[PDB]
Amino acid sequence: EVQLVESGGGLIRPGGSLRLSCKGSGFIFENFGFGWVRQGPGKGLEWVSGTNWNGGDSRYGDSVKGRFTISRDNSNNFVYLQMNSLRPEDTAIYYCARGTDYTIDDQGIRYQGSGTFWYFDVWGRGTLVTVSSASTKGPSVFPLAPGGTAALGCLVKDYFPEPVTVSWNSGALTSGVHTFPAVLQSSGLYSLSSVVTVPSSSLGTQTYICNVNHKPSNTKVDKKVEP
Amino acid sequence: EIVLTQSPATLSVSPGERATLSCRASQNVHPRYFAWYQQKRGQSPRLLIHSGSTRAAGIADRFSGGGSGMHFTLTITRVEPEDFAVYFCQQYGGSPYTFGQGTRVELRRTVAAPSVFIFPPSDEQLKSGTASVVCLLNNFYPREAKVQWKVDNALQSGNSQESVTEQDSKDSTYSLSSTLTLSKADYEKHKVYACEVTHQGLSSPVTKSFNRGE
Repeated sequence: EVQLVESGGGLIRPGGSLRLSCKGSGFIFENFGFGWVRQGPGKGLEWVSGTNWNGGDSRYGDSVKGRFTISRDNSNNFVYLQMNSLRPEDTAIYYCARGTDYTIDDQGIRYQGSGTFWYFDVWGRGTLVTVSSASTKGPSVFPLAPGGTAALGCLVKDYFPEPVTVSWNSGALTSGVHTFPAVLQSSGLYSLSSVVTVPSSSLGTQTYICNVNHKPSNTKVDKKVEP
Repeated sequence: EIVLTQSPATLSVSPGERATLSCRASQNVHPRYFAWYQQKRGQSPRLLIHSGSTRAAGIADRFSGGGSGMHFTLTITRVEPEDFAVYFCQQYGGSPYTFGQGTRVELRRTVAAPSVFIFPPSDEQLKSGTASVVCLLNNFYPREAKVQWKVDNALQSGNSQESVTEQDSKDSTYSLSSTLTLSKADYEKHKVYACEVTHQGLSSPVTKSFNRGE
């Protein structure tokens, strides 16, 4: 029953803005503090912003201070995060997270029902925020032509944005397939490759096709990988 | 700002064994102001311990937390198969609140040498000004592995990119790719293209190579 649904991700231009939203339900929203935690490319967690039950106390992270604003609407169970002057380094998965339902003051007195943003017991599925200045580009699909077995694959090079999906033989081939995580290149474009190991004797008979699809650029490629 | 450094970066453990994670703080942190999280692949973080030693909701009693000052720990008494994930420490004794870099608890299997393959650039790609050579390291353990490119014996640097799969769910192995990207003109001026792999399961560095054109 207890849910936190984010909304408001996507592609942002350097210098642009974005407002995140989080709808809480299944609990007394009024009693809890809230926060946002981001997760960068191949990285860990970074505490971004947090506000307490009545939105009166609100702190931010060093790298985001002065650019971001957090706020809430208890009568409608929403918590927002305004993001101004975004930079490429801000590219991360943003999680809406529920803080405590209590707090302690400087005197060591614990206040029940007045939550804050120390730690987070409930986390949303998170939303991806991509901050790049790149135009949409379709990838170039290249063949990776072939102990006791043989390896072949496809090179999916220079595309934007994420993601692409790769399959072998329209989905008929799964065993041995390793589709690698994309790597961001110095140009801001992504590249990846998908490989599969097969019996070295089947090369002359069985045909192998890789199915590459990149929706944002309207690009589908079916490449037949041969010796 | 308070910096949190976790160690080790990777704890390779077998099921049923004891696991003790460590977090080090740049400054003194109050013992009752610390938290730990678990992070499975593709999932959101989940609170394990809060306020230093208190287990969160629905957390198995095999998890425990302790520490003070600049040294905090998380202990799994006996790791179950559903305990393999990344773990984050987090301080909130001082603002701005900070996390650790994370510690991946991996399934420790037996050592397995990688299968190694090398792929020359397609002619199709060469007909477009660039040349990419790919070295494939299939199914190996542990994941620590050195890949070195060489072009006419001269070993390369600053022009390659590695990518590694998540640990396999069926045989607990890793696969790695390395991509050497050259300009066509550079690719034309050399014959020998080699990928030298160093790994623990190899008594000596394995080399797969090819002569351009042949």
